[PDB]
Amino acid sequence: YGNMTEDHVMHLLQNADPLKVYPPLKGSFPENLRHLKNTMETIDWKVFESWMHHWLLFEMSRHSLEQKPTDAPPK
Amino acid sequence: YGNMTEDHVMHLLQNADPLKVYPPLKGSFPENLRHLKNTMETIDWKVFESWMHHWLLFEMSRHSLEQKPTDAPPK
Amino acid sequence: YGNMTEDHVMHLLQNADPLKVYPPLKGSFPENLRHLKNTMETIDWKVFESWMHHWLLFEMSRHSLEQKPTDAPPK
Repeated sequence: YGNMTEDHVMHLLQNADPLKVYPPLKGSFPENLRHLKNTMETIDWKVFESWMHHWLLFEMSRHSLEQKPTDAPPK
Repeated sequence: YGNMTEDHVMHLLQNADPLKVYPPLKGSFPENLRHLKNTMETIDWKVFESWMHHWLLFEMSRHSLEQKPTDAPPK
Repeated sequence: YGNMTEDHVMHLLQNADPLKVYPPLKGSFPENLRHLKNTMETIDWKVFESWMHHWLLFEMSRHSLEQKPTDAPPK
């Protein structure tokens, strides 16, 4: 679905909750994450980290592509 | 990984919890979201909104592609 | 953004929290999920399932592509 969704998802969050913020993470993703962490609510970061962790598992669990080979035959 | 995952993720949610639902969001994404919100548990929506917010940060923080230029030289 | 993000997101989780783990879900996604579930904290799984459920809604709500046709005319 490409993008054009964060502004539509952000707005869906900017109207459902007046406390939803998305600070400009202009740094890099590891800065943008530590910034959201060092900036957003530590607890929203707690949850965001868990969101990234779930995001991580999911992608890992659903990474059927990357699969190491093994031993087909017995000997 | 394309799609073919929501039915496999939905099933992973339809078996782990008998209270997991995914109402037909036939409207548009902003209707589908307000529907999940106006339909799903406000608290599941609270969490979903936070999920969209985390989903949003992540994508924003990890959006190394979109980067505004600046001033390389001092003068 | 392709991938090269789970290791950067995992690290963002491996430094923010010393209890963040991502067990090798070498099985399939439905095994990797039931493994994270049967392995990770049931409560982290509770949240991960909710993360997959939110991940699911979002993708479904934002699936403007898949749209069944209807009746344009009245008769």
